[PDB]
Amino acid sequence: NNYDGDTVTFSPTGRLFQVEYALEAIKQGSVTVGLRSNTHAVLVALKRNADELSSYQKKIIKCDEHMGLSLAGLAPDARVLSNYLRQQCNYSSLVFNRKLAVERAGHLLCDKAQKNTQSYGGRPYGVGLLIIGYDKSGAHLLEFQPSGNVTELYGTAIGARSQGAKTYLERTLDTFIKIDGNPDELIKAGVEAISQSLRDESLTVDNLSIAIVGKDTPFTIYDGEAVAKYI
Amino acid sequence: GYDRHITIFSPEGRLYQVEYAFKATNQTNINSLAVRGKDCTVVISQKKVPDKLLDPTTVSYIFCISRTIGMVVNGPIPDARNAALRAKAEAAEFRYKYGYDMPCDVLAKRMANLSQIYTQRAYMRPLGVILTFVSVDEELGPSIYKTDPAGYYVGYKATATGPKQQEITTNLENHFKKSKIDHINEESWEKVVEFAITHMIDALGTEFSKNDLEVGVATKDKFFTLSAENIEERLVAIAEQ
Amino acid sequence: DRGVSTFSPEGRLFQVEYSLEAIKLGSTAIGIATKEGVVLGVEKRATSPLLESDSIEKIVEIDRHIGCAMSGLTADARSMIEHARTAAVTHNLYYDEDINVESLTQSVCDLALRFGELMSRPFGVALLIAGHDADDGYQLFHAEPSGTFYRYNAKAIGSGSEGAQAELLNEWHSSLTLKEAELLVLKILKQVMEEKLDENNAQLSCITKQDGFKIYDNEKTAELIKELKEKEAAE
Amino acid sequence: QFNPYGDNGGTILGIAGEDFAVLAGDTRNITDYSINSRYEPKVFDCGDNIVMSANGFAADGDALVKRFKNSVKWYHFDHNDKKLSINSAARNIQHLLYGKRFFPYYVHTII
Amino acid sequence: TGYDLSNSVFSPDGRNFQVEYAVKAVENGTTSIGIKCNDGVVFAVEKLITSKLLVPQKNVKIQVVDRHIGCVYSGLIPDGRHLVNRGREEAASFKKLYKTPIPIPAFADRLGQYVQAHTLYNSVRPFGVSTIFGGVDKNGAHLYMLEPSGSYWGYKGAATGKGRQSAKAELEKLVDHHPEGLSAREAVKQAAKIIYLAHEDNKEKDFELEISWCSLSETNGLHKFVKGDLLQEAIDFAQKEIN
Amino acid sequence: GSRRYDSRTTIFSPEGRLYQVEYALESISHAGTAIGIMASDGIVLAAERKVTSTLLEQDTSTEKLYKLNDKIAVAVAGLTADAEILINTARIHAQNYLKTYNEDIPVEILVRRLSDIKQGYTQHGGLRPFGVSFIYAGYDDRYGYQLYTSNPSGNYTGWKAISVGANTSAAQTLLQMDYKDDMKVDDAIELALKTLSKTTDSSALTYDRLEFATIRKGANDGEVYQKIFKPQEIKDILVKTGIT
Amino acid sequence: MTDRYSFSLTTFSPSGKLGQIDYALTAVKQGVTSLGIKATNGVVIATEKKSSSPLAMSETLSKVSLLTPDIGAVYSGMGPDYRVLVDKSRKVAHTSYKRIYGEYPPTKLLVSEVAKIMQEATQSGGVRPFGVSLLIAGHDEFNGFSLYQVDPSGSYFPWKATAIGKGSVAAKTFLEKRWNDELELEDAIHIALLTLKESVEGEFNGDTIELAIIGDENPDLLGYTGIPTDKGPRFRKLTSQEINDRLEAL
Amino acid sequence: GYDRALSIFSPDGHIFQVEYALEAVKRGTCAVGVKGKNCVVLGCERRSTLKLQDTRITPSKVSKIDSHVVLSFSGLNADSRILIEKARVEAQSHRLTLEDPVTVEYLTRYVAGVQQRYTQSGGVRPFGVSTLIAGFDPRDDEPKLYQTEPSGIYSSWSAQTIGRNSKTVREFLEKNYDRKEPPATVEECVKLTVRSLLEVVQTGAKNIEITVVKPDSDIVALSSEEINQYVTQIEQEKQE
Amino acid sequence: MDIILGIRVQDSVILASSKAVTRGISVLKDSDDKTRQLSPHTLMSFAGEAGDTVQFAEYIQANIQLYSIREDYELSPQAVSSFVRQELAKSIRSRRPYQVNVLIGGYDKKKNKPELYQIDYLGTKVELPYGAHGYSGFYTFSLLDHHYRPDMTTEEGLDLLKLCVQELEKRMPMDFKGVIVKIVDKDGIRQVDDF
Ligand SMILES: [Cl-]
Ligand SMILES: [Mg+2]
Repeated sequence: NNYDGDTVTFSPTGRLFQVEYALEAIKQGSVTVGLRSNTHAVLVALKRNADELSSYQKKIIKCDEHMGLSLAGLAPDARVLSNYLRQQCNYSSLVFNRKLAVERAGHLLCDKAQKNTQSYGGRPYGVGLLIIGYDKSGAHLLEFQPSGNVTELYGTAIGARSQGAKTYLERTLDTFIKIDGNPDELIKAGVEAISQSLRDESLTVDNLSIAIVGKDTPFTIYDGEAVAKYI
Repeated sequence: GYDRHITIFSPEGRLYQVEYAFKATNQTNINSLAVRGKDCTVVISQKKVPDKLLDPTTVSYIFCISRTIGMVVNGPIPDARNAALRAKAEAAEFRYKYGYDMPCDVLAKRMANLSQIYTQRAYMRPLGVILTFVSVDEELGPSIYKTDPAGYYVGYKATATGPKQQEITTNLENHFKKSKIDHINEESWEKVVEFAITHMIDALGTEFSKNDLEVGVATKDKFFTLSAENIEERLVAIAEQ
Repeated sequence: DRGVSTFSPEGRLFQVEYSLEAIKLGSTAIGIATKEGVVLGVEKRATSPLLESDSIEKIVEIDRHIGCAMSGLTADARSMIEHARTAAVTHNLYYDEDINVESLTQSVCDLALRFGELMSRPFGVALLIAGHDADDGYQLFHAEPSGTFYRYNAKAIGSGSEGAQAELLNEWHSSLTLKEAELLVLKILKQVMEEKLDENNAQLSCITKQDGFKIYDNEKTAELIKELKEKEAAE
Repeated sequence: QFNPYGDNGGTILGIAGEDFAVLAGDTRNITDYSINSRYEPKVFDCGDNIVMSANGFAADGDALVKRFKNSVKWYHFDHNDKKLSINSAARNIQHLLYGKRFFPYYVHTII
Repeated sequence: TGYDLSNSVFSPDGRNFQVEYAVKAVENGTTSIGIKCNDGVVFAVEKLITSKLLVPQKNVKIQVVDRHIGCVYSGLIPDGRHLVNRGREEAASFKKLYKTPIPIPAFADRLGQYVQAHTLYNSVRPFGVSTIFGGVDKNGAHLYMLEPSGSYWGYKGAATGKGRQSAKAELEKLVDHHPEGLSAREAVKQAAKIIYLAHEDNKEKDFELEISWCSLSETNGLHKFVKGDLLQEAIDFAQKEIN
Repeated sequence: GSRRYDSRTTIFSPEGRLYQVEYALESISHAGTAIGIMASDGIVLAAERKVTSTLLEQDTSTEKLYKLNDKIAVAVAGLTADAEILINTARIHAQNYLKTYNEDIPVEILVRRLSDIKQGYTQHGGLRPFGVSFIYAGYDDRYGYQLYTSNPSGNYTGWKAISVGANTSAAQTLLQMDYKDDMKVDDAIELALKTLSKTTDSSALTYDRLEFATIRKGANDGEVYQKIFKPQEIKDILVKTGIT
Repeated sequence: MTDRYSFSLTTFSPSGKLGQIDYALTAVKQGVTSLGIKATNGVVIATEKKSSSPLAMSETLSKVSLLTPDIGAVYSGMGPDYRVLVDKSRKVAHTSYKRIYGEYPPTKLLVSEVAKIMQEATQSGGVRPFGVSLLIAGHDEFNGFSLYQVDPSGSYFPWKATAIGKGSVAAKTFLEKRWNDELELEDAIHIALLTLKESVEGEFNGDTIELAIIGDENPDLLGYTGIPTDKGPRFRKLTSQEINDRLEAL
Repeated sequence: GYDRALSIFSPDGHIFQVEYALEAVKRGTCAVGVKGKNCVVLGCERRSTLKLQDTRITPSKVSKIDSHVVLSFSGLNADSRILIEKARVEAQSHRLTLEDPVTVEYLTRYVAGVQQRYTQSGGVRPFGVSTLIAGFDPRDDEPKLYQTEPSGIYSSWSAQTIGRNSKTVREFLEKNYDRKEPPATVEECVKLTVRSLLEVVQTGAKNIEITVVKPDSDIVALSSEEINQYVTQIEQEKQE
Repeated sequence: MDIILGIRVQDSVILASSKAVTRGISVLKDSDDKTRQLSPHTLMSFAGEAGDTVQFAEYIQANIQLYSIREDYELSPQAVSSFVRQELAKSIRSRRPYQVNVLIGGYDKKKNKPELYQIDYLGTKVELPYGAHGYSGFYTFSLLDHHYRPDMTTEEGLDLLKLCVQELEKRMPMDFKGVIVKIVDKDGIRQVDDF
C-alpha cells in the first residue's frame, strides 16, 4: 500500500511487496513442468501465442551441453538470467576444465536475484525458472524464484494452473523416479503431468515444447513435428 | 513534513533527526560516569545482562581505542561499534602520519567533525550515540572529552551520561563545590575507582554486585578495563569503610 | 512520485504498460508475410495539408535483406534503427554473411529494457521488422518496448490495429502471392484509415530474396490502389 | 629482461580436395634442443566440420584455438544453432588475431 | 508521521522502524539454534518439507565460512546467503594479510559492521535475517547471534525464528543443569531435541532435521556436517523425548 | 530512496513555465534597484544599496557594482553570494579569451557565456538556479558602448536604458519618458539619479545608500576609463544635480 | 548505496524565499550573542561562553578562533557548523593564497573564500546551509583594520561595529550611541564589555566571557627572533585575568 | 550525477514534460517559413511591449547555422542558443570529415535527434523550442524548409508556422498557398510571408523581421524601411 | 612538404609554397597546394611531418570558420595567429605533438594593414616583413635583407619573390617542383596561376 513503491522498503509485517508483485508475473505466465529420474531430467513447457497468426513464445533455453532451463513470466528477464548462466557455465569450462554443478548454478542465480531486491533504483526479476541438468552427481531439477529462493526437487511445475501438474507429480513420485534408461517413458509422464494443468485447450504439434538431458544425452530441445510422437 | 526525515532545517531552525538521535542514546537504559584523579582518569558504566543465555564477557560498552585512549558509549551497540572501529582507525592513521600518539581531545574533535558531517549531508544519518573519550594525555594530563550526535564536543572536569545523568551530574557538582578543586585529590587509581562507584551508588540509589558494573581506567601510557574480580575487590574496599 | 522500474500489483512494469498506450495512439502499420516475399505498409497521417507527405519516413531500410515499419512516438525509433543498422553491418564485418532476421530483432529488443535509474524511460514506439535469410526464409517480427518479440504470418500495429488484426485473421492463408498480399495491405489500410486512402497519405514496401528491400514509388502504389478498387467493384 | 614469446617448433599442413579436406600436423613439441612431448596434438576438431591448428608459440596457439572453439559455441547460442560456415569462421579468426595487433599471437593459423 | 517509510530515518522515539520491520521477516522464518559446548559449537535448523517432491538431504541451509566457522540463519534465505558471501570475502582478506585464520570475535565484527552499514542509508534495505554463527579459534570456542540492526553478542546458547521462545526456554534449562559444561556429542543430541520441541510452533508441515558442528576434539577444530549414523542417533534421541 | 525529497528544480509547469526561474525572478523583484543608461559618449551604472545601517562601513564596501575587466562592469540585483560565483567565472572567461586571441573580449561573447551557464541550471543537474539578474555595461571596438541584461532563465537582451530589481515597472516608465538618443553622459548621470530618487522605497535618497559608476571615453585620446565612484564623489554629484 | 542526493535541498518558494536560508538565520537568532567593534588602531570581537554544564571545562571550547596571525573569527548559531568552517577557512587561506603568494590573505579575500563555502552549501546537492553567522575581524597592510559579517546565504558586509544572535537588536542600538570614528582600541574594548553585559544574564567575568583583539604586532608571541620583517601576530586572545582588570574600572 | 527520469510516460500514454515543452513553444513569439519557386523566406514576430531596446546588439531571431542554412525558432530563447551552437559545431564537423557542407535534411535530422535525446535522458528536461530550418543543399537550386519540435519528430513543409497564434497564420497559409504554383519570385514570397504575419502581429513597424535565403549561400536580412514598404502596399490593396 | 615563404609589402601579404610531395625515392605529386584559407582575409601555409600538416591546418580552419559563423564576424590576423600559437604551444607538451610549422598571412580590415606571422611547431610566434620555414630561410633571409623595402607594391613583391625562387632552384639539393603563389590584400585571397 504505502510500502510497495520500491524494493528497498519493508512492510510493517516484514514483507517485500515489489518481490511479491514480481512473483505475481510468474502466475500470469504459461505453465511449464519439470521432472527427473536417476538417469534423465525432463522439461515440458506449454508455449503461448498472441493469436492464430502469431508464433508460439519459446519457453526453453539451453545453457550448456549438460544444462538448461524453462521459463515462466517476463521472457526478457529469463534471457538476462539464462545468459548469465551460460557465462558461468562457460567460465567453469575455460578456467577449470570443469562442467558447472547444477547446485552451484542455483546458488549463483539466487545471489544475482538477491542483489536486485536490496538496492534502490533496480527492480526484482519478473520470471521463474526450472533448471534441469546432468552433472557428476547424476540428474538434477531446480526451481528458481526471483525472491532469490532456489529449491532442488524430484519434480515441480510453475505458471498458471501449475497446481494441477504439481499434485499429479506428488502422486506419481514413486513411479516416474524409477524410469531409468528410458527417455520416451519419462517424457510421457511429463506430458501426462502438464495435461493436468490444461483447460479448454489441448496439446497440439506447434503448442508443446519438450527438452531432455541425461547420462548419454546432451541437452536437446524438441519442437514441431518432433513432439507429434507424444500427443 | 519531510524536514523531520532528513537533516535539513525546520521552520524554527531545528534539525529533528539530530534531536531524535539524542533520544536513541538512552535506548540501552545504561548510565555512565567519568572522573579524573591526579595521575589517572576513571570511567565507569552500568552493565545489564538480562538474558541468561548471553555470554556476559562479550557484553561491553567500553572500548580500547588506542593504547592510551579509552572510549565508553551510551547508545545502541551497532552504532557504538561503528564509532569505535572508526576511532581506532583514526587513532592509528594519526600515529602513522604525524609520528606521535593521537591525543584524546584531538580524536574527540575528529569524531565530532564526522558527526557534524552527518547533520549537514543528507544521505548519511547521525549515529545514535554519545562517545565519552578518556586518557592521561602527555601534555594536558588527565582528560575527559565527550561527543554527541549534533557534532558538539567539550572537555570535562568530570561527567555523566544516560537516563539518570542529571542526578549523577548534580551529585558530582556538589562534591567539587565542597572540595574546591578540579579533580579527585587521590594518589592511587584504585581509590579513584572507589570514589566513582561510591558517588554513583549515592546518585542512582542502587547497590552494585561485581557483574552489575563495568570499569575502565586510563593511566600514563596505558588504558585498561577491569575484570569482575578486580571490581569485586574494589566493592569489598568500599563496603569495609 | 514513484520508481521508473516499478512493478504493479498485477505483475507488470508500469512504464512498459503506459508506453503501450502511446503506441495505440500512433498511425497504423501493417505487415504480411508470404512465400514470395514480405510486404510492409503504413499510414502516413500528415497533421496538415501544407506538410510535404513524401518527407514522412515511417518505413525504413536496416540492411538489403531487412526492412522496418514503425508506429507510435516515431522520434524514439531513430536510435533503434541506428542500432539495428550498426548491428547488421557489424555482424557482416565479423562473419562475412547476412545476419539472421531473428538475431537482428533480438539485438534491437535488448535495448528495450535498458532503462531506469541507461536511458530514462522505455521506447514509445513499436516496430514491424520484416526480412529474409537462407535458414528460416521470409519472416515478419513485431518488436515491442517490453523487450518481447513475436514472429507473425501477418500483423497490424497502431490505432486501427485490433480492427485490422481481426481482418487479417480471416484473409491470410499459406498460399498467398505477393501481388495478393500488396492489395490486402492496401485494402485493410483503407478500412481503418480516417482520411481517404491514396498514394500520398499511404506507403507500401516489400522485401524479396531476389531484389532485396524496396520502398515503392507513389506511381507504383497508385496503380495498386486503382487495381484494388476495380477488383472490389467486380463482384 | 622478460621475453613473453617462445618457439615450440613443429609443422602443419592443409590440403583441399573436391569433396574433402585434410589438416595434418606432427605431434612433437620442443623448446631449444630438448623434446617436451613426442605426442602433444595441435590439430583440433572445433565443431561444425571445422578443423584448426595454430602452430608456432604453443601458449598463444592453445589460447587462440580455445577462444575460437568458444566463439563457435556462442555463435550457436546467439544465432539459433546455425552452422558456422568455413568462410565465416575465417573472418571471425581474423578479428581474434587482429584484436592483438599490438601484442600478437605468434602463430601461423590454418583451418 | 511517515517515519517508517524510509530506512535510516529516526522516529521521535529514537528508533529505526525499517529495521524493526526486517525483524518481523526473521520472526516469520523457520527455527534455527546454536549451542556452545566444552571445546566447540553446534548448529541446528528446521527445514520445512513443503512437498513430497523435495529431495531429502539436498537443500542444505547451514553454510561454512573459511574452514572453521559455521553460519545458520532464519528469515529471508537469499539475504542470509549474501551475508555469508561477504563473510567469506572478509575471512579471505584477513587470512591473506595476517596469515592466521580469522578469529570468531574478529569475524563477528566484520559481519556486524556490514549489517550496521545497511541501516545508515535510505538507498539500501536492512538484512531480513538473524544469523547464528561461531567456531573454534586460538582462544577456544565462540558462539554469536547477529540481528538486522547490526547488534550481536556472544552466547552460551542462541535461537531465532518462529519457535525462538520455545527453544530459548529449552536452552536456559541446559545452561542451569550443566554449569561445568556440556560435551560436543551431547550438544548434537540436545540440538536435535530442541529443534523437535521448537517444531511444535510450526507443526502443519512435517520437517527435516539438519545439524552441523565444530569441536576441537571431535572434528579437529574444523566445521563438519552431522550425517549418517550420528545423525540418525540424534533423531532417535529426539523422537524418544517428545513421546 | 532519495526520490521522496527531490524538489525537481528543472521541470515545466502545465502552462509551460519554469517554476524555479519564475520564483527566482520574484526574489530579484525585492532586491535594491539597479539602473543602466547608455549615452553616445559613455555609460552610467547606478544602484541602490539595500536598507543601509549607520554603522555599515561605506567606503570599503562592494554590494552592487563589480568590475569584470578594464572595459566591462556589471550591476547586481539578487543574492550577492550567487552573483560573486558568476562574477569570478566571468572574470576568468574574459582572461581566457585574452590569453587565446590577444584581444579584449567582445561584450556580447562574455554575456552569452554567462547567460549560457544560467541556462544550464534550468535544463539539467537538478540544482536551484542562480537568484541573480545582471546589468552588463561595457565597451568594445565592434559595437562601441553596450548595455545588456541577463536573468535566472539564461535569457539576455540589449538595451539603451534599463532597470532591474525593485520597482522596474515604475523605473522603466520614467526612463522611457525622459530618455533620448543624442544624450550625453552627464545628462544620463542626472537621469539615473532622478529615476532612483522617485522609485526609491526610502524617504530620501542619500550618498551612503548608493553605488555609482561610469564608463566614458573621457581618458586621453581613444581609450576607455572605468570610474567606480567614491562616497565623497557620490555626495558631490548628488548636490550638483540638486537632489540634496 | 552511494549519495543519491545529487539535487538541491534549498529551493525557491512561490513567494521568492529561500526557505532553508531563512530557517538557518532563525537558528542564528536563537544562538548566543556575539559582537565586533572597530577602532582606529584595532578591532575587538567578543562573545559569551554559554557553558553546557558546570562540570564542563569552558576553556577547552573556543568560540573565538585564530584563522591567520592577523585575522580572527567569532560566531553566533550552531557551534559544530562553526568549528568545521574554521577548519576549512584556515586551510583555504593556505591552499588558495599563502602557497601561491607566500603571504597571508587580506581580510576581505579570506572572508570572500568563507562566503563561497557557505554559498555552495546553499546550492549544491544533498546539503543544508550552515547554521551560523560569522564575525571576522582582521588587519592587512594595504586595507588596514577591518570587520566583516558573514551570513548563511554567503552574503558578507563590512561593519564599523555590529552584533549578531540572541540580543543583537538591542546591542546594535547600544553600539550606535557609543561608536565614533576617533575611538582608541582600549575605548572599544570598554564599549564591547558594556554592550555584552546587557545580553549576558548569569555570571559576568573573565571565565564566562571570551574576547580577542586585532591590534599591534606582538613580537613576544611570535616564538622566534632574528628576522626584522617578521614582527608577530596582530591577533591576541585576552586572558581571563586581563578581562577582570578592565571590569573593575567599568 | 543527477540521474532522475524527468520525462516519463503517464497512464494515458503521454509524456507530459514533452507536452508541457510544447506549451512553452506556444507561448513563444510567432515564426513563419514560406518557400517559393527559387527561394525560402523566414518571417518572425517581435513583441512590442519592449521599448528602449537596442536592436543593433539584441540577439536576432533568425540564426545562420552555416553560410547556406538558417534556423529560426519559437519558445524559450535560452534553450535555442544551445541547439544553434550544437548545430553550428556539427555543420563544421560535417565539412571536415565529408568535405561537403550539410544538407538541410541532415542538419534538421541532427537537431531533431538532439531534441529527442533530451526526452529520454536522465537528469534533463526537454527543449522548450520548436525550430524552422531552411536553406539550399550544396550545388542544388531546390528550396528546403523543415520543422522540428521538442519530441524530436521532424518533417518537410511547403510552408509552415510555429509559436503563439500559429494556428491562425497556418489557417491563412493553408488557403493562400497553392502547391501547384508556389511564389514564383522573391517579392511574391516575402509578401505572402508578411501578409501571413499581419494576420497576427499588431503593427508592421519594428515588430516583423524578414530573412530571405536564396541558392549558393545568398542570405540577406531586410531592414525596417524595406519591410515597411510591404506593409504599406498590403494595407492599401486591402482597403477594397 | 619543404619550402614555404612569405613577404609582407605595403598593401598585401604574398605566400609562396612548394608543389612537391615526396615520399622515399618518388615524387608522388607535383601540384600540391600547401595552404588553407582560414577566413576571407587570412591564409595559412604549412610544412612539416607528413599527415600532421594537413590534419592541423584543417583543424585550425574548422575552428576559425566556426568562430566566423558564431559571431558573424571575421577574426583579425593577430587574433588568429595567437589562437594558432596557443594550439601549437599545447601540442608541444602532448603525448604526440603536431610537428607542423606555419606562416599566417592576413589583411587586417580595421587597421588597413597587411600582416605576416611566422610560427614554428614549438609555438614560437613572430610578426615579420618577410618569413620562411625550413632550410629556405638560409638563402632567402639574406637575399631579402638586401633587396626588400617596406614601401614596395604587390608587383614589386612578386619580382622579389621570383628572385628567391630562382636562388632556391639554383642552390637547393631537392627538386621542389616550383611554387604556388597566393596574394592576401583588402579584396581577399587570390592565386597567381602563371608563376
Ligand atoms: Cl576533521
Ligand atoms: Mg619561428
